[PDB]
Amino acid sequence: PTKDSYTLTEEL
Amino acid sequence: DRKAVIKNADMSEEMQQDSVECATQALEKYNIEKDIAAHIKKEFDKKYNPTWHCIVGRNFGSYVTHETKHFIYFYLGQVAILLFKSG
Ligand SMILES: [Cl-]
Repeated sequence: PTKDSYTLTEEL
Repeated sequence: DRKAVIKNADMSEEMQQDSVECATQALEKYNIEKDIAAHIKKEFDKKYNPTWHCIVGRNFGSYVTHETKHFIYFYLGQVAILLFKSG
């Protein structure tokens, strides 16, 4: 059973 | 002295600490991002069965599909680490 996810790094 | 900050996790609390530990040993051993990522990927394929994927760096966004309970995205110091199982 799967699921979709985002990630983003902190702004630099 | 790298501070662990978990930003988003769909993963049991034990594995989250295990993930942070294995990433800690990877940063202790390697300095290049792909090498850190390979260390975490291979150890998780072994300790938790295939198939894991790992991305290490300071500037990136992602969109991935992952088995439930097998996703973590955390900072170890200034380095960001995305670890997850798909397949
Ligand atoms: Cl994020």
